[PDB]
Amino acid sequence: KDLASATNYVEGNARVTSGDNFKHVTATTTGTVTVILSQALQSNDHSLLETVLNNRDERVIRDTIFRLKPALAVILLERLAERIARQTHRQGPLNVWVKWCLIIHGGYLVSIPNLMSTLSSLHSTLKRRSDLLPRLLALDA
Amino acid sequence: DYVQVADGLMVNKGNYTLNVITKALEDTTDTSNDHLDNKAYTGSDEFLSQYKIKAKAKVMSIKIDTKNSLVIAILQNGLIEIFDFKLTLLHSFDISYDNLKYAKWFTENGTEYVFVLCPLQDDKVCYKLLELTDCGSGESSPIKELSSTIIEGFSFENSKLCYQFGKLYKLNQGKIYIYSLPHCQLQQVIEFPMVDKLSPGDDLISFQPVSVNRVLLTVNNVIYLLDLLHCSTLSQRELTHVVINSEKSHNSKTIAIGISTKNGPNPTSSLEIINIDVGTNTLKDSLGKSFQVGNNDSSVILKPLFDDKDINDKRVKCNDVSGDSSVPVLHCNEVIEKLSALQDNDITSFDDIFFKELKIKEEHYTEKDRYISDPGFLNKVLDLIFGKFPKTLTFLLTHPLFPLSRTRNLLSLLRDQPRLFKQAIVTCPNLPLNELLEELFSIRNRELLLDISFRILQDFTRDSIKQEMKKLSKLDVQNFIEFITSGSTQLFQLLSLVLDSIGLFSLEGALLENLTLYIDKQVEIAERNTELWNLIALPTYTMEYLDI
Amino acid sequence: TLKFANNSLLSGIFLQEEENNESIVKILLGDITVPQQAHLITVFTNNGHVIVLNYKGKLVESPKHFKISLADEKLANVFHSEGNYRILTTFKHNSLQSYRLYALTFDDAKKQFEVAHQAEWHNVILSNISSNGKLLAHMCKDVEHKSISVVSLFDDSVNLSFPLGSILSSQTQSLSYNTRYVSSMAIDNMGQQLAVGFASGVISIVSLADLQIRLLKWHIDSVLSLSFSHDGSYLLSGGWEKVMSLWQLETNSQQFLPRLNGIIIDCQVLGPQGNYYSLILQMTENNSNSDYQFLLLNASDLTSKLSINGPLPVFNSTIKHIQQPISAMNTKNSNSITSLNHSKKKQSRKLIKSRRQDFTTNVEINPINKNLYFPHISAVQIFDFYKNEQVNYQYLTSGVNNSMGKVRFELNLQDPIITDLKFTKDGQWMITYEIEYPPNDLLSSKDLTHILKFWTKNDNETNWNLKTKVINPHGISVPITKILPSPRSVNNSQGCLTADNNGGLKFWSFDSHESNWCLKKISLPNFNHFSNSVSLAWSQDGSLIFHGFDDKLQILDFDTFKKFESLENTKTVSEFTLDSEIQTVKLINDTNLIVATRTTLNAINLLRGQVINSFDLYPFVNGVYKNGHMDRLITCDERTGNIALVINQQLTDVPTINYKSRIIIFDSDLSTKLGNFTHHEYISWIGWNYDTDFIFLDIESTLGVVGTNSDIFAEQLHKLSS
Amino acid sequence: STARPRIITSKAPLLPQQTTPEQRYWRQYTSAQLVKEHNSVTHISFNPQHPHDFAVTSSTRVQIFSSRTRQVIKTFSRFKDVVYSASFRSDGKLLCAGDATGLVSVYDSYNPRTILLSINASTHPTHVTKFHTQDNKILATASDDRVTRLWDISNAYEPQLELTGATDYVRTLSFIPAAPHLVATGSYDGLIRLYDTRSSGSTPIYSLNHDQPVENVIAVSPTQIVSCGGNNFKVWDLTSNKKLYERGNFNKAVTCLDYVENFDSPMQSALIASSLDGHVKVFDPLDNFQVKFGWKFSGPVLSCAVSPSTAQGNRHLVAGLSSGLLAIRTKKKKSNNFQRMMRGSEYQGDQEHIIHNDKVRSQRRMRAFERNINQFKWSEALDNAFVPGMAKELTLTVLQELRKRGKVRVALYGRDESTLEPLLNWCLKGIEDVRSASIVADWVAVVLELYGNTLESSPVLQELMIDLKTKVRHEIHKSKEAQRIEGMLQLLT
RNA sequence: UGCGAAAGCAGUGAAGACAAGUGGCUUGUCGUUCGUUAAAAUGGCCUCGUCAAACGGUGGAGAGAGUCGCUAGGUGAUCGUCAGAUCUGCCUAGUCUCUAUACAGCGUGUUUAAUUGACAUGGGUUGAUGCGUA
Repeated sequence: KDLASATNYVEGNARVTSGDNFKHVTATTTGTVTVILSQALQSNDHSLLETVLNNRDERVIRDTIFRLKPALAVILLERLAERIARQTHRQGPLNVWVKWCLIIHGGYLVSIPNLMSTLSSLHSTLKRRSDLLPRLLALDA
Repeated sequence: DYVQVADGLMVNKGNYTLNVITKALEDTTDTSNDHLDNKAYTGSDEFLSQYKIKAKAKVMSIKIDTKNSLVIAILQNGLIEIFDFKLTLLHSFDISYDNLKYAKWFTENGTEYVFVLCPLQDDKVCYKLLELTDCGSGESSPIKELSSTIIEGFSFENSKLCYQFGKLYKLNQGKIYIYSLPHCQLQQVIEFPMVDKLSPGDDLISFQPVSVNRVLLTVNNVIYLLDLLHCSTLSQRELTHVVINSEKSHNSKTIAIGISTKNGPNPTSSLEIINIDVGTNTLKDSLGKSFQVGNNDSSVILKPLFDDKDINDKRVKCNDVSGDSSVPVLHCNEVIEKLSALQDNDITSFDDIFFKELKIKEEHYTEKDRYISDPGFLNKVLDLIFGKFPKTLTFLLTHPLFPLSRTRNLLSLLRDQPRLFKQAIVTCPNLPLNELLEELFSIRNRELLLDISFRILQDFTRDSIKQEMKKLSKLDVQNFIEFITSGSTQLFQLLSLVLDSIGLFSLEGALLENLTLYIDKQVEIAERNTELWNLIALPTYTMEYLDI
Repeated sequence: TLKFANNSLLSGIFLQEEENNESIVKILLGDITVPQQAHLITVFTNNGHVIVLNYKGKLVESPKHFKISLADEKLANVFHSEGNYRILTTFKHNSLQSYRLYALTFDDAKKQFEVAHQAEWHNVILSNISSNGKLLAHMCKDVEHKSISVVSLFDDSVNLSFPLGSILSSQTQSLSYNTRYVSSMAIDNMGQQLAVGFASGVISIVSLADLQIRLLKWHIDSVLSLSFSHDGSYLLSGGWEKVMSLWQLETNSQQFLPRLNGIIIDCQVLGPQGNYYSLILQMTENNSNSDYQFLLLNASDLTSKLSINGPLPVFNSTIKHIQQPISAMNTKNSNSITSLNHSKKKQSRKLIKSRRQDFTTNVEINPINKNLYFPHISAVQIFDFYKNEQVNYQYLTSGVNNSMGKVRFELNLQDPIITDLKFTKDGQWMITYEIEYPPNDLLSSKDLTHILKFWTKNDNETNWNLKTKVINPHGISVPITKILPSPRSVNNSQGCLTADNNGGLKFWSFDSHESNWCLKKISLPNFNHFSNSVSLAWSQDGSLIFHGFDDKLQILDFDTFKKFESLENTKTVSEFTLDSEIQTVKLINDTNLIVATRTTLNAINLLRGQVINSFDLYPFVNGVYKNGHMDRLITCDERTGNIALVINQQLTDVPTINYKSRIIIFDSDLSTKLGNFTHHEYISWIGWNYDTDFIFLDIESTLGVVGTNSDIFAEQLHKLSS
Repeated sequence: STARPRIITSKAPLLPQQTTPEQRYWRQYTSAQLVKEHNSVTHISFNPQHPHDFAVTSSTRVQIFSSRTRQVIKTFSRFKDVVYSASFRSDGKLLCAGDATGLVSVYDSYNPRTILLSINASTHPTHVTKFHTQDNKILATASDDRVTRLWDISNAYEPQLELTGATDYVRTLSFIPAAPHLVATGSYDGLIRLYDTRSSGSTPIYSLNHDQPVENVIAVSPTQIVSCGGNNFKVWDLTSNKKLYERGNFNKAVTCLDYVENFDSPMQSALIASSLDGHVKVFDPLDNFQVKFGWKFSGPVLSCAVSPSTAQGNRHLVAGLSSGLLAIRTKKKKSNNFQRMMRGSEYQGDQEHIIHNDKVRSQRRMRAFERNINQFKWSEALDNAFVPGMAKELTLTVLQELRKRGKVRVALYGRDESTLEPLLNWCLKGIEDVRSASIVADWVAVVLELYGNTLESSPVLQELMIDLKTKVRHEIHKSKEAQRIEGMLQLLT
């Protein structure tokens, strides 16, 4: 090419991200599905993760998360943040599952030291889904 | 350049051992050791020894005495080994090493023949050096360095009789002319106020510094450029600086001549024969976080006045960018006279403090950037006005309009005037979060709440705010929320801060439902006002008329 | 190269701190002292000096220079042909100059060229000369309107005069003044056709035999440059779109050269057989300066043979009688057909009356090969100053910077502005931050986007491969008021520290396990106050950070990225509030650090946790710099001193246009002024190139430094083989 | 002059659970063939040398499938109980099969009719038989007699070593790949015992304490082995005698393991493991044995293998389930007078002094939107944007190039009711996603700003605007309640 | 224009000349001046080689087809007082199954990784009035 020819900008295969990925730093309740969820989260099981959360009865969700262990509740939040990051039409019945496990396991994930870092997928999911609010406020105005 | 200061033989071991370090003791027969216990037999003691080492196994140690040679001692099984003599004066400072590392017939007089670590091991006699008063062993490429008051300096390695360097270095009889922390240089600690680190590879001085305080016996530790030094007429032992992966905290080196501080670790509790208490608990020399603690070796602070770009044909200023004044001339003798002018007979008036300070700061009394000042002077004159006399109108209004108040701000809640406290909010550029919080939660339902919320939300970081407003009662936040419901924006986000700091569970029901009702009406009206802000052909047969 | 300041032989013509309007105005290849003998050129300057210079071999100890006697004129250009020589000059109500042609002779006494005064025209709007210098056309403006006249200046072969209402169309006298405003003209060598390119965009070839016009319409915006070929069969044309078109005038067929990275303001064919085309590109992206890239190219394959470019900085505002060129409309990258006199008057009053004499730039040095990177608008000019010629040019943002020539309404956009770029200390990464501006008249016209990018290259090549780009660093709609590379300890110099204007910091560094440049650490305070007086420093241990927000020079750790707090509280001063908004927190060695605010300049030791020395800055930087430009004003070394750099607007007997620069170096914490120097012109940037020197950039962009039978047969055979 | 720079596609910031190159490479193993065997598929091995066949052990028959057509080429039926193990020799020239009567029959591969020899091993079922990997004439057979055996296949009457010392049901062999004296056997009491064969052989030289009963043990490097049993596999340095990794990322017991090295893959080496629960998963032994991909089949996956490091053809992954069936996933790889006239076109200049090269390398073909933008047809660029099968980031990137480059109103001048419907019909779907919603916002803003009277006249787009308003209301409800969840996560700081 | 943050807070004339329309009047303009910190002349961007098949990294709303199989909804025609029927009502979204990751983009000249193969890159006559598979 010429020597007076200016070099054109090209992105190539460069990684684009945001300033919000902080990836570094006797029975009497219901017959629920929580052993399904715990042995889904011990493995990484998308098929029976989807069969344990296509159910959207809110009280079965509630006592499912209550009967769930605290040690894998955080990784439940991670899987939920990933999938509502991917499918935006899944934000309806699945932020139910995230507004409960924040509520139900209150002390465990306020004792965990970097909630923003270990749930930066959730940080980035909500910050992206909620930073564009004033634009569509102006739109529907 | 000091360090974290407090507390006022195998030398790399720890406790739980029987006897890892043996030393000669004053006013006894010869010697002893310490525990955390073994035998201390006769290794041909009872001489005029003062210094001690071992053969680096704790099984074949040596009682280095005035015999000109030594033997192997018995403190592990009892069984002795065989010996030999080379020199014949005093082996009282012998340093026995590992398997052919550094061992030579250095008795007292510069007659060291080369040898090795066995009973009859020997080699070619390198006694052609000077009778040096500072002869020592180092381990860079294992060597002996010898500097003399016959003035001389030399360096010869104990590997192949490898004499590498030799010159004349005229060091005096200083306090400690000992090798440094990494051993590349030799710190000669001079007696009274001085210590010079000289580069021990070419006989050249590298840093001749002064000393900070009094100190007698020092020891360079396992550090970069750091030693620990204790005083002669005191038990004061500080640390100075000019293993590097996980720092050496205790029992790396020991030489101490204070009040019997022998075997000096950080916890130097288990002394040789003393069995006394301990002291400081630091690590070794870290990277750069010891700098604000050890801000010593110069305590000569004074008042720096504002200098200039100095005048040489400085009448050619060429449209100076100032407003109207051309040169502010600093009269600091007049400012020191204004201190004595403020210390005068206006005990409740404003003619011998107020107009005096307004005349020594000549402006419109509500404006800064007419600066000719010093913060220490201003703190002193602020105390001379907060002494015998806050009724002043000019000086104590024109200088809490000053960015340098230096924590004289504690009674800004204790004084309660309308205008002086409103100015103390909106102007005083140091006003801590404790009293901001108390004036935030001592509501009489006024606008000083709004102006103090603006200050606490513009001046401090949210984590420092929230860990401090942990420390509040419940009824102050209850009358706060009842105020916000009954009788606003920074207040809204400060309600968010208060609610985040209040904790997670232990709240009440009707108060939360009250805030819920209020906050949902706030959301609906915020939606509609943001909506307001964002909210700002022919037919085939007609019939008209024409004019007549 | 023959430098003006390298000899007193012609630096006596100009060295002045104010009176430097003296300019070289013509270069001739022969010799005017003696004919027939050429390896040396005669430069005519605009006052009357005729300097015979040599460029073959070594420059002599004395030029052959003369100085012609004149009246009060100003030597517009010279004209040269067989034997004869003419010369053109300008005069003195309506503000228009007047031209006057003389002839030159030399024969009698060898200091004086006798002029002869052929012709005069008492008002001239526009002038042009044929490519051989055989005729010149001009405008005259006698009243109802203007008039165009062709004269031949070496013989009386052609002269004619006619009103341009007879040129112009009859449909255009109900149209705008863009459709009547001749912005360029040209003639052929025979005087048979004259090209008039207007400001609306069309060209009109009148035939000078009888005044019949042929219209050529391609330029959608104003026409700025025209020329005819030597035979008069081709017409070079150039305007605001950066497309050099050449018109085949038989069948009206254009050949285009479409992306010239500068608008064309002159084009002419050059060789005998027309093999080269010399062009001038005005490079209108930065409106802070008029910077011209000179370019010839050969007509064969239209490749740029020998493009010529200076250093290309972008100042904060316009400098000294710098006018962006004419166009059809007024925009931010041009000025209109009318608003030229208005905006030269307004910019003259902005220079005299206003307060902000702030003309500073940011420039970096690559620490590997010491070439300096001038960040242009959405681009970089990599320029190495050991031989003062540009390495290359690289667009760094996703604009329409090159993929479209910008014209009338779409000139009202601007590219992303490269506001920060910094090298990592190993020279292997280049960090760049630029602000994407949106276009107007739509919903998202209010919110800028902020883009931070990390680029790398191996040392051989000359362009930079992007590796990753974070958009919205520090969150949405927030700027980065200062970026900082790391010292070589924390990641082998592969770390960066970015500062908001809400006091927030972020630490971005390279990892290899995830092969990218990602985010490690964060400190986010959300105050409700904002201020762009943010500054930064880093300790060479990689241990403590010095975050100079407004009035708050905080000290942060690097273990947990928070405020420096020690449990023993041994006066561990983690805060130095100063008197005003700080703009420089420049650390010189690990011991102490030199701070500068808009009022004073302090030095503070940290192995002695208090202040040491002070100087005033209020009578020098009062508000005459933007809050954030003192770091590109003044700099330091890694070991041995720092450099203050102040500016005095020189005044008459009200301040005036001209400036002088007073630089002063102190060494080792503000002790002694060991260097006090004054240079003739406003200075914009100083920095420490990495071999214990400091380089500066002027306002006329000159880089400077402060530092420590046989031979008879042989000659006859080499002359016969020449 | 310059080449005109391309139109850049609009890449918005990346999202979690993106495609790593390792899972891209593994995910292109497709076309899963199923084969219904009769019984539970206990073992499966591959040919080593030209590694293009794999032997599958169903009950009482061993089927060599081929890796060009994935069907059975050869079959071994003449067993007398359930056949257990089937393995090819290191050269691929012969095949050993352990039986439930203790009769290790070795045939030659690619000829099922010549039983080369038949070892009458111990009376209990022999369960694992394989040849040495370094040697070629000793065969290790371990049985339900708690003793493994090294037979010499010349002397198949008495074993050349009889590795005793176990306490429960030896089921796995391996050999150490550099030292060929070292046999790492594994039994149902944890305890990966391993033997130097120069010594007595009744005593292992050291014992690696897996807790759970091991089901498989392979050797990865010359120095580290991987043993699986229970829910976890544990990797063991042999020299340091030390467990140094463990993964228990499965639900049920890990049945089997194998390992590939330096094959054509972004993952330099791979350990895949099969674990009784449907899942077979691949772990990367370079970045600390992290999982990178996994498959799920319709039963308990009982044995798995992949085609070896020098397969050089169709690359296979087979998993045989206990249900009785098998799943295979693959990745697949004029005249003499005229020529003598037109001869030299293949030359490229070896002996030639100078070589010139100015032929421009022909780039990618510009799409319709890009060439319309390059010719400055902006309304036509929009028309070409809103074709049916167009990629969503391509529609987004031409909306961004029209918005940034020029003027949306200029692109939107000559419209009417039928030529505005594609824009808003895309805006309905495009106001959902976050990558597109702001650009859809200011595009619809200017189109209502320019076409207000058609909202009066044309009723074909009135309900289009209504349904757009409904979708904006939906997504502003989600974009407020996500801010609520962000606040109640900020409270948990 | 000034100041500031990316929000915003303060503030916006006279002469001269010319033309047009009706010496005067009226408006508009200015390659004329003083002061204030102060949209348009049908007119748009070059060739140098295309095509096919791989390979390496980067992203993906996946590119598309199904199963009235689950889960949440949204809604319609006619009848019928409602209860409720017939369309085995329609659509959306999530799930379930699949396929050449089908999708998009950047490179493979030398790079951290990754490319080969066709072709006479002409001239001539149709090719648009020769087509129905709607």
